[PDB]
Amino acid sequence: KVPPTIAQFQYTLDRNTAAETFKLFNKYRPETAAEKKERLTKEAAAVAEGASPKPYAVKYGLNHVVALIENKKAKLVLIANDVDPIELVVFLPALCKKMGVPYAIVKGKARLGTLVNQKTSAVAALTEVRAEDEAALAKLVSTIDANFADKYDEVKKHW
Amino acid sequence: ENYQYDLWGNDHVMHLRAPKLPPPTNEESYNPPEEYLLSPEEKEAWENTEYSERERNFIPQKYSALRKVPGYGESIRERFERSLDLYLAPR
Amino acid sequence: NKFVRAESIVAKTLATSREKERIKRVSILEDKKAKNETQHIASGKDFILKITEGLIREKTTYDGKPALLFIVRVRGPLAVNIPNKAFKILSLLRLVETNTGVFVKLTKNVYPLLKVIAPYVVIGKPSLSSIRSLIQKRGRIIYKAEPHEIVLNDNNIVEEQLGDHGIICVEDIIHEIATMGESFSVCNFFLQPFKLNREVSGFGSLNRLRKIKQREAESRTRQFSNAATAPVIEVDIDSL
Amino acid sequence: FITRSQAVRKLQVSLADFRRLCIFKGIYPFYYAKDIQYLMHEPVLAKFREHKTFARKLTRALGRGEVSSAKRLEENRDSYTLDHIIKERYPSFPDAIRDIDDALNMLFLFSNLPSTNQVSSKIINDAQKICNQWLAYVAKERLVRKVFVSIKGVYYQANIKGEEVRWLVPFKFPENIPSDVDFRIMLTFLEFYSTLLHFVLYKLYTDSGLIYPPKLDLKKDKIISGLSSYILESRYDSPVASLFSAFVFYVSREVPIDILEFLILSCGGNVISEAAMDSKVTHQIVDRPVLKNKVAGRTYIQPQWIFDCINKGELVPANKYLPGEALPPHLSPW
RNA sequence: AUGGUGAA
RNA sequence: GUUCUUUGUAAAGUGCCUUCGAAGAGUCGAGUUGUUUGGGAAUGCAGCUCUAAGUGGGUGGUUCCAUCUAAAGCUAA
RNA sequence: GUUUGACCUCAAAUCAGGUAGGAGUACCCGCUGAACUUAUAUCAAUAAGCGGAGGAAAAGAAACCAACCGGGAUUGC
Repeated sequence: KVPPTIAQFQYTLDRNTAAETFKLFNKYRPETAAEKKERLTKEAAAVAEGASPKPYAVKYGLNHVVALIENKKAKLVLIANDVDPIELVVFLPALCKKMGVPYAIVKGKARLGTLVNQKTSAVAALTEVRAEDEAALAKLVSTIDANFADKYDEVKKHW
Repeated sequence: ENYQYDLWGNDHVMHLRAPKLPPPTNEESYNPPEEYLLSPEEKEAWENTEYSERERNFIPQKYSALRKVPGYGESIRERFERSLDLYLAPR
Repeated sequence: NKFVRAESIVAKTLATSREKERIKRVSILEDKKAKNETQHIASGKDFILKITEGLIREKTTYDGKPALLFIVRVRGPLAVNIPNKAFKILSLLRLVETNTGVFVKLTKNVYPLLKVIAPYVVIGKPSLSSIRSLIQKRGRIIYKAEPHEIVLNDNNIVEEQLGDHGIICVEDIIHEIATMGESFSVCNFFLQPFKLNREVSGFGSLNRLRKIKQREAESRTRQFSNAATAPVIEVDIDSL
Repeated sequence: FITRSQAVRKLQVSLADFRRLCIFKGIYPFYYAKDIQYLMHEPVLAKFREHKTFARKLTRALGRGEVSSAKRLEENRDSYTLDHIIKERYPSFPDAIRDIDDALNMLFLFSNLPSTNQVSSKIINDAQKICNQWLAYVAKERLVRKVFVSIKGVYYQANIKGEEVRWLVPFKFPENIPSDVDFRIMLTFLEFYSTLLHFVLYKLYTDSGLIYPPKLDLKKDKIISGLSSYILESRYDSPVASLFSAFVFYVSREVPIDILEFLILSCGGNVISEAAMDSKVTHQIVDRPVLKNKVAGRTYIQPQWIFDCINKGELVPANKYLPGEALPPHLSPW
């Protein structure tokens, strides 16, 4: 068997909840290299011949996400269940629970990487969202909480 | 700007042969003399015989008027066979 | 069969309810307009919208003069089940199958039906060259029981079928359809309307991207106004 | 010799790609080792490898869920060119003119082919444009010499530089495409012949002092689109080309205006069509069994008259070409 | 002693 | 020296006021078995049971004080 | 979807761009290492053998030396 901290993963969200979460995340795909490059070239061309709001994107860096957590700025955190150095992610669920930041465990790091234009993303978290999706973000947070903390309240028990 | 330059302004090798072109028509006129109109008994034999080993790929017919000439859906098969023979000819 | 989820059922129900409300409102408005009780309605005069390539919108009224129109199925909306009111109209024109198209005569009595079936199909006035090409490229003649739908092949078959009205060749049918001939209604019904090939007609790496691009362009080119007095949208059928 | 599987393994290329390369290079079989080894140096193999790499990358991008990346990759991609492969197979223009027979046959067959899933409408449109260009050039030069209406179609012979190349054109009736024919093989020949005909048409237009590619008459393209609609801008040898000089003909509905208009234009006549509507004609081409108009100002004739005149260059009297009477037997001109 | 050579 | 370029709300330094303010673990150490020195506190090095804290830990002399911050690396004379 | 594609892993290429072998060896840096020779001590952390680079090599900017009015990388006399 495995200690209680191990096997906490693999108790991922159901099909519908995971699909809804990925659908919501797909609306905030960070601009790829080509998109950013073309935008910068267009801006340069406009400047050559002669005020945008804060951009919205999903924060995914492991160090960046961990920094976002413990400051209560992050609202939703997605955790990969197939991280080869498990020690890099063993502490994330407990840290999120202590900080109160909602969190979920999703199947596959490649799935997280796909929504962030990366081969493999260890974690994916959201800090700020548009007012249109604020209600959707709250609904997803509530659904994730109900389906993870209550449904899998024993995830931290029974080795 | 493609196709805007003259390319000119080959089978003489002993181990290379040119692709032979098909022969002329074989009296497949839409309005041929009545002699070319094959009899029903011989037309039945032509129809029954196997394909690709036939003297002709058509049955000449005596059509009353030009406007009465029908279509020809077998041209696609003939062109496909010609294309196959073009690259499947052990010269 | 495969399990049916609740999201699809709910979406279909909502879309069908919206379509039914739109159809009911349009039919009620058209019936009142026909009754000449135009005292209190959004608009009385008919409108036809022409959209062409960049895109330019032209709004023109509809006159009583007969006109030639070509209609092609679009298979939309995605989550809208065809209602009975639209089902009857589609069955009358036997355009249920996707990509199917037929020629109809534009009349005042046909404008309400065209408005009703506007989202489901794309309409327009083709040129003589387009009509001739479409007729000479595809066609069907029902031949003897008569379970055969062999493609049109011989002019003599045309003589055998109709014969009486001088329709002895495909060009006669082309003239009768393009021109406002007496036999326009008779020939069109017997013509077994064409089954146009789908646009992409492929699946794969490049095919998927091409289909996605075509779908994206379709939304911009075609729109569902859903208004009670929504003008009939016309596109350049000659391109197709 | 080396077996086909052995040659494919040596080329480490897909079977379809290997067949495409063989068709392009004209290799024939069980193939000679030297020929296959030489074929490995063709850039077309590198282009096919690049296409495979692009296909796998595009599939990866689409599966990942990034449409923008796939669109950018597709936009940046470029298709291979057959311009240089033509020269090696046809070192001299006369060889290309001689071989143009099969190219013209295939292009004309595909032009009338209806759009289907196997072949996109773009290829058919390009083939139709090429056929229109060729027909316009032939009509301007009046190189048509032999016409033979047959069950297969009308066998044309254009004396391009005196090479009297014979080509066939099927009728305009709808064709029921059989499932036996594999369009994948035919598509390679279609592309090769399209490129060859493009180059040959450009060369011919340059030789004749004509701008290529000419535009198309838009107003005619909405009525009688075809050979007549393709206007050409620049910037005798035989009686056949001089027949019906300054002559105006009235083509009826039944007659194949498409076939007749080309012949009349090549000879030097003029065509007035009733269908274009949807006066000063010396002859009217009609095919009705009985006609009621019967105007003394028009000499009703049948297409067999024009066919025989072109075949023999005789301008034969109309004594046996009136409407409502049997035409003389039509014989092979060769 | 260390490092190598040969051998009825 | 001669010059051609500079580039952009770009970079750096000092004093003052405010808010923060992170340091290397099978590692030290103890135990045990061998090696090293002429080295009395075998320090140092070698196998292995065990194995810690951060106002902490190491090195020393006096009932407190003195110095440093190991378990990462580069550098010509 | 009885199906496609991704992440991870494992292999092949006479594929493209790269490097180590060995020699030399007075000096250096580590392993290993005896006897003659003298009353554990001593020849001796030497001789020989093994591995690694240079024109020098190692070390080098303190968990240092000190108990003084404190000094302040290593290196050699």
